[PDB]
Amino acid sequence: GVILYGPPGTGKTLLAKAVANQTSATFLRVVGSELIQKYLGDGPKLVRELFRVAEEHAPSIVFIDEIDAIGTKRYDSNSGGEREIQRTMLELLNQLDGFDSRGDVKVIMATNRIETLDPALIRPGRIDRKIEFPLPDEKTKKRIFQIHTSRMTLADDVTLDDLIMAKDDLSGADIKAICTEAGLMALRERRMKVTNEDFKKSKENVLYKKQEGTPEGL
Amino acid sequence: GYDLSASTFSPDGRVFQVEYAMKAVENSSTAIGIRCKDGVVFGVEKLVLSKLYEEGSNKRLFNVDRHVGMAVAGLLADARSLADIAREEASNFRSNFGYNIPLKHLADRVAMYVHAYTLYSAVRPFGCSFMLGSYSVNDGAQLYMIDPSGVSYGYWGCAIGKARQAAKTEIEKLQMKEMTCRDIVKEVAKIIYIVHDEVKDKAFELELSWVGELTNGRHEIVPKDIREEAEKYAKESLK
Amino acid sequence: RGSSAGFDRHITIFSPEGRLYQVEYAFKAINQGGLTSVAVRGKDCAVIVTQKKVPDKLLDSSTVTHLFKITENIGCVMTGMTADSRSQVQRARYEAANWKYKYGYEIPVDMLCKRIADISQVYTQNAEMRPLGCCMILIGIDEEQGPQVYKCDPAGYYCGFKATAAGVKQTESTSFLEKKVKKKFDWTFEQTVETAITCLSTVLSIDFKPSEIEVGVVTVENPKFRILTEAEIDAHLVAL
Amino acid sequence: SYDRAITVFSPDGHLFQVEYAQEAVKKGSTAVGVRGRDIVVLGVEKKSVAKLQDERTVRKICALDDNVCMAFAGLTADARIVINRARVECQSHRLTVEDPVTVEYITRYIASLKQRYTQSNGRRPFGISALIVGFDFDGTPRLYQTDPSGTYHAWKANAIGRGAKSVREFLEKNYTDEAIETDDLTIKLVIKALLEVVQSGGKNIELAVMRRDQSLKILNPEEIEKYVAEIE
Amino acid sequence: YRGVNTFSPEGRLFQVEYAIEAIKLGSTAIGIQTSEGVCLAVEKRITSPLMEPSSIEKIVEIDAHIGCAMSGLIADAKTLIDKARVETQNHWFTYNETMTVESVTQAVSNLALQFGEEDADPGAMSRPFGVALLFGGVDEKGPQLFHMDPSGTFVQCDARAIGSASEGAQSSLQEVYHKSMTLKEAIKSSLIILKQVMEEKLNATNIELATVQPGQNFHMFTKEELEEVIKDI
Amino acid sequence: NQYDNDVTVWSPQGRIHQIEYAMEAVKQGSATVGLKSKTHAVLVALKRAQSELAAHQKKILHVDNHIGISIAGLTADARLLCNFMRQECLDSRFVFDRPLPVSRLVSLIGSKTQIPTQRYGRRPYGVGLLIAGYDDMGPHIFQTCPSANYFDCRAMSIGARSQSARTYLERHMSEFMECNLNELVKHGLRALRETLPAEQDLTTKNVSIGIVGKDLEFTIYDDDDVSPFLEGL
Amino acid sequence: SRRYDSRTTIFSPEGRLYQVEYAMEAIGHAGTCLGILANDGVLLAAERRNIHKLLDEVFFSEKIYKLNEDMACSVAGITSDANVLTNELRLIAQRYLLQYQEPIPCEQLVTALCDIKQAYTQFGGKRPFGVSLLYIGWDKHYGFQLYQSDPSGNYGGWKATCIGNNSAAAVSMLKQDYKEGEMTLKSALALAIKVLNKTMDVSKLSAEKVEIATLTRENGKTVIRVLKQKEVEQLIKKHEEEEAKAE
Amino acid sequence: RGYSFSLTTFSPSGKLVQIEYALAAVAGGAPSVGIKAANGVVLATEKKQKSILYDERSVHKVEPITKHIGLVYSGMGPDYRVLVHRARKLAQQYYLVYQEPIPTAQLVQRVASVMQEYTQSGGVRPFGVSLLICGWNEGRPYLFQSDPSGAYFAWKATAMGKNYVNGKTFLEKRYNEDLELEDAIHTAILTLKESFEGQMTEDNIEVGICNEAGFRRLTPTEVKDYLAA
Ligand SMILES: Nc1ncnc2c1ncn2[C@@H]1O[C@H](COP(=O)(O)OP(=O)(O)OP(=O)(O)O)[C@@H](O)[C@H]1O
Ligand SMILES: [Mg+2]
Repeated sequence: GVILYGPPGTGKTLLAKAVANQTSATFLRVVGSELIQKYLGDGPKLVRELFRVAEEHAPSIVFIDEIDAIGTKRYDSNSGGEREIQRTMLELLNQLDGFDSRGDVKVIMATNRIETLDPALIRPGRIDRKIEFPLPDEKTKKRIFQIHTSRMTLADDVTLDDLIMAKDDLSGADIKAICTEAGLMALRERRMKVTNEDFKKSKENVLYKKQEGTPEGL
Repeated sequence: GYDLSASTFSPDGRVFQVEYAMKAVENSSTAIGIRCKDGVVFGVEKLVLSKLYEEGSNKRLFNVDRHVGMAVAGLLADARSLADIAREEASNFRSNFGYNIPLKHLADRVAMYVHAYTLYSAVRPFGCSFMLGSYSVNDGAQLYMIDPSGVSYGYWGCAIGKARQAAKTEIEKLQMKEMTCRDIVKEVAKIIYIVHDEVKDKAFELELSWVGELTNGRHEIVPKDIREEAEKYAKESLK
Repeated sequence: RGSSAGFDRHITIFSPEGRLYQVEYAFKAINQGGLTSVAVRGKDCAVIVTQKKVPDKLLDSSTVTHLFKITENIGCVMTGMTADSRSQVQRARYEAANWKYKYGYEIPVDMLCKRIADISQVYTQNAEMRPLGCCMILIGIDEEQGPQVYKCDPAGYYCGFKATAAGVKQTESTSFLEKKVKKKFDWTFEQTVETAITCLSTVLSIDFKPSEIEVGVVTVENPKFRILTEAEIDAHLVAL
Repeated sequence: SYDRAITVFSPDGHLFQVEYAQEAVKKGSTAVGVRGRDIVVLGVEKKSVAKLQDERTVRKICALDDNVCMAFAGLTADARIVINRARVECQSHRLTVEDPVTVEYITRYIASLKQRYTQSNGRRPFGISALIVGFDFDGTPRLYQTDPSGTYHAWKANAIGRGAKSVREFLEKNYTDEAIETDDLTIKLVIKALLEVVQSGGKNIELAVMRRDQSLKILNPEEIEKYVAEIE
Repeated sequence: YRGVNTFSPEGRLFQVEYAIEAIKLGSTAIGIQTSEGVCLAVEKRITSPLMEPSSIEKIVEIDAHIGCAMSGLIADAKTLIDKARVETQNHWFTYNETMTVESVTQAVSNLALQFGEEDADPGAMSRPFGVALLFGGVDEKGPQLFHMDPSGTFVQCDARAIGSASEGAQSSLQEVYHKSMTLKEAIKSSLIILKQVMEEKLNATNIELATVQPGQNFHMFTKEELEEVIKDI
Repeated sequence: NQYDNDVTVWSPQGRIHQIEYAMEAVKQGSATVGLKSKTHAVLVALKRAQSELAAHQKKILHVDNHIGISIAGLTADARLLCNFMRQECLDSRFVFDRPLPVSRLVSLIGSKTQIPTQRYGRRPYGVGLLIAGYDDMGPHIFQTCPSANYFDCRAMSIGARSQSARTYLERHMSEFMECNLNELVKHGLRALRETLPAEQDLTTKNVSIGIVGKDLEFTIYDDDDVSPFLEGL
Repeated sequence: SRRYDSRTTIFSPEGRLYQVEYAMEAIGHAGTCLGILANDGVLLAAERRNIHKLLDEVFFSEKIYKLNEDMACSVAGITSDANVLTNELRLIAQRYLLQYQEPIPCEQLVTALCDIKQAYTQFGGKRPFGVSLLYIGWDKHYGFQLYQSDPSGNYGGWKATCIGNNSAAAVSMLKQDYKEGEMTLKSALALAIKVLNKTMDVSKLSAEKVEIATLTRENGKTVIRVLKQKEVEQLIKKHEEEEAKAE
Repeated sequence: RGYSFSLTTFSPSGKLVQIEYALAAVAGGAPSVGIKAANGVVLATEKKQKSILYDERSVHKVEPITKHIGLVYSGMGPDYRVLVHRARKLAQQYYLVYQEPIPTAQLVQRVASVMQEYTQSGGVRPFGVSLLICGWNEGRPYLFQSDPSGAYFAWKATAMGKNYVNGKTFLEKRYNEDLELEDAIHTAILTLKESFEGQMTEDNIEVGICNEAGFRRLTPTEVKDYLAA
């Protein structure tokens, strides 16, 4: 199996969807928050049935997005739904590698936060490959900007290089939001083309969502 | 988690840490003490954990003062610490006021010292019960007992340890208010043998002490000859 | 109503509603002893009466007592945990002696209750130690105020009183005394002892004999605190 | 007196409070220092001028004495406390030994202070790493680095703070006797290394230069821009 | 939770066990005792080429006749070394003699494990020291080698290896060491083992070697001497 | 699992787990035996070495001219207790110019060791002792526990696999009073031998003996000094 | 006891001081305080958070405190904690005057207080002072000055800054419309009114929710004044007119 | 020995919950009122005992501090006594140094600093009590409030305790700048009457005033007196 880990907004789900659409096998997607059921045993039953209808469908790919919800360090001293989440994780562990042969099923997992997962959950025999997704640096940024502005008429004054040059830890999701908001505000102003000032103001608005404390930690 | 410190009340108003301390006292071998007209007599069921121990080892009878005795049950280490405290209180009283400490006052001072250890989380309750006995012509025979909670009362015959209930039943038939120390010593030995469980515990040694007119008001170990007579009487009684 | 957040139930820190659960438990501990006491103020006397339970003949009944003499003219009765009450009695004696040494006259009953209340209040504010689970009632004759009866509790509340109870049947005794207090005077004679003994006898349904209660009184004519002997108690019991 | 053991060992033999203090150093702004033949240079990247802050009161390079200066990376308040403790010690050493402090001595003092806070009761480790540069009385240039753990070493050139791994990688390949041949060449090496991480360049970096006899000198914005222009 | 002075179910203090675990993170250090003298060797473990190897001091001199090799949390050992130096000079000042190696080890070991949280001191140590020390020197009894652990336990040893490669370094020392070994053989054997365990290639700049002999004082080999020995090794 | 993390926390069964664990530390220690006769008190201990090239850890220490101890447990705590005992013996000689009676020395130990077992943040002393001494009342053998309790014995053994030794001492207890010094020591060695794990024999490198008598100040025999006693067993 | 201890002076897994972070988040809600440095003076403008028909007017101000003959400060956060720090500031400044017989320079006074705050965040087991302060003053070394401090014990000099509610918008506006090196006390006052007008979304400037203090040098002596109601209203009216004329 | 760590700590959103709960205890306390007239101040409180047995005159809620300062509370009674003792101690310390009665503002500041210390010191909880302090200094009346957090405010009229929201809304409608002490006393009694749940008697409430003559607690004769109107 493969686990995709990286900071939030780098393209884990994007790559999973791309392989899903480009592959010839039954692709199944489940978000970890959907395995936190409200009745005892239903999380384990859901994982059991998810892997049950994955051998019934020939080659298959089971992509459990946001595993961090169900998988965790597994601290014994906890009470409440933590025990049920742990039992769901144990059932998933057994399905991934246990007494029975797994047939022909491939597992993909994505997690913004991999350090809090269970070593038993991401041990080699369970997940072999571990792919790191880094934040775009200098030219991947230009590529995403072009890709997301492809179907959008732009005026001949767009300094995309000026937009990307800043070392603002910008993410691909941030770039997509920038493009969408720039288009939206052009539409609001009634214009027929997006302007460099529109892009700059959209970028400033997007980066306004930072928060935190300045002196703290630095 | 209401029973993890002595500085927290339970929902119903109980200090479980103190209660557990008494529970430890309830696992020790029984020790009894009977007050009579002439004086006071103490007796202890000392189990022989190993045959390699010397006779008199881990003695559970102490002389806190030249006129005051002390019998203990429970954790021995805590008991010895309290005996040192009682000696300190008795010595300090004589230096300050110039005469032997009354037994009632000595019991009160030690009880308050014990009670001070059931109010804070920085210390734990003494896991031991003990009894103080003395005799003076002016005050007569006096016997007291103190528990982990720090409560002290006067008694005519007291028991502490494993077989507290059985010993109390036996003590009820003695009619100690009009008996002498010589006769009481035999009775104290008899009771200890009856309450003891030979099936459970392997063997025990009987430790005896007394204080009264016959000893001139000084607590001391019972003479070997008298102890031998008392042991023979108790064994003969157990037909 | 009973929400909890953190250690409000383990130490003396405010509950979400603004409660001190540990203080409340100290009140609940006062009823562990199983005893009840009553104090009633007369026209020119004060009387305190409490139960006396000797579980077996082996106990020396003489030492089993809940009435104490704080000073020559002040006496008290304690309820709740035995060890806690004795420690508070020692502190009251020390405080009264200190007052006499420092200011040159005997400590008024209200001031003694106030001093003990202040000491208790420290326990409920500081988290290092639990509150004493015991209650004190003080009786004495004031120079220009007649008889006095005061009561202080674990929290530090120390209001004065005309009639009072404490223990298992505090509620029933309080109602009984209030009814009597409402009628004419809650007794206005040295036979105020009869009112107290009747109040205690009524709630517990005991029909006391001479060796099941202890009485302590102070009178204007004889301000010294005294403990009535079993003979005198029997005389009052037969009269009623 | 609060006397709890803040710093204690953990399974596998780790001091999490020390490691957390290190991740606190890593969040700070980048700082670079190189030891030249007859000059020691300290550089630091400014997160943002803000156009409103008074730059005089936000200096991350401070002079411990006439012959020693340091730059830190981590909690600003913690650094100010450590800097003051070093300053009093430098004067105290002058008073007793009657000679100026050596860079190794003051580095040892600061490191011992940091180590003490990792083993004391009721105390938090210092969340800063310092680069101390200066000239010994013999005239040999010196450059030292201290970590929150209390360890210190002597470096030809090192970087601390955010993105320190890349700057250190750049310095390792680009440090040579030829590069430090001249004082101007040494300064350009620091500027180029900083430009590896910081974006704007020139307007986002502060530089301090210490020579053998001359005291600490802070390069003016015009001088920094000229060096940046020469670099490109 | 889990105060520093806590006992595990097997009777082993948690903090001491963790401190001993911290020793395995240190670089390897070897010490051999011979009738001719005592030699100490330690891998410097240079992290990056820009660091100056001369500033890594894992072998220090306590007195003219005592030397110490350190492994573990090197910052912790600074206080232990300072105590040893002060104790040695106090003994000379009082008795006008030189402390024995065992007495110096004993004084340092007593300092270790004197940590506490409640009713100890205004600023007492909160944790044990995470360093294992090898004391080498020559006393009235001749060459002496002592090993001290974080648990405050010290013992004389003919040859002892500590650090990340202690298991395997000790194995080699077992096969080679013998009582009649000379100082030259001891230095060669120590270097051979160090070269084997070290991940990096052994050279004159990334290791430290010192010796103490009945005649000469504590001596730390310079580069020229180090190059000579490794050439044969 | 919440009543075994502090020494001031009673458990529901009226037991303090922390004290129980400290008692478990001395069990992991190495074996040691102590017996007495009408004239002499003897201590024999089995020393063990961490490695083949490390000296065997010493187990018998001096306290005064008439008192000695054998330790089994945490050595650092043993040195702290031994230091306390030596000071108490010294103070008695300084003030009263008289040896401190053994029983009174043991009572002082119990008082000191009890305090940690009742205060928050403190721990019991993780060491057991076998005190052998001679006073005006004759030979004495005492046993101390991490719980501040002591027993006046006539023959006792503590440490790992010490039950086999205690079995021997009880079987032959009737002979110790009237045997000579050579016979008494052999009895101590035979018991220690029983503790040994089958395929192993007592050796001059792992056996240490301590003797105190009516006209014999406390002495410790180690190395070749033990050969006269071993010859004959 | 270890169980009940909060551990207010430890590091988080990502090397963060949570108690300091929370304390700063507490200041984020308090009344807005504004400081502007001009060529011939400094000023402090603070939102008078307490507003009730029954509150009486006592003292010369509610949030502006005088520290020396040539210094003053405003606070934002826990009022009780602020009173503790303002008293310490007065003591520190007088101790310096006693030692040197010269008024304490403004930068030194800020550093002395920030040292106290830093100690609270490092050792002691106590909660940090949940207060942030703005200082204005004059000294012979650097003339008019304006400083800011945070619970962490960190401070910095500013030409114009804000802390409290809607600080982000306030600083964003100040950054845009601040003419460094060419601002008089009169344009500074007008800028303060405009910033306060938008920052306090609730209602508008009533001349009762605003307290303004200005520091200037007259005849060689520092003068600290709190603007009266008549002049504060006059400023608001002028701001209203200018806003009207623009539209 | 005593815990050295603060029990009051910042919450994730920046609130001091322990101070929040101390105010909740004050809120559930007994109602209190204070009105600053043109020539004096008045403090009033409800003193509803639990039954006929309690002695109404045994313990007072309106306790003087000096010849010109008095205060009342709403919250826990035991905590009020501690602060009253500290307040009297501070007033005398001031007088010893300056040979002048402590001004009302100064006393409030010092008392407030004491309450603040219990929100930061180690092993203590906040005073679950709010104080109202009245004074007459420099020919002017003063009325102050001091909360558990240690913050103090100057009031022309205010109320605390149960249903203090309605009490303040009531006071706002009825207040007037030029009131007279007699009208202030009458309004103060009525404010309490708003939420009293029973018949108000001279034994069921307590009143005190402060003016040029000085602070003094009104006798039950006068309290009944005013009640009649
Ligand atoms: N390299 C990229 N190329 C194109 N689009 C990208 C890239 N990186 C991110 N995006 C955009 O990011 C948006 C957010 O979804 P994405 O799959 O990237 O999230 P993610 O990395 O899985 O994040 P999370 O960890 O929060 O689940 C996608 O719609 C995609 O448009
Ligand atoms: Mg995703």
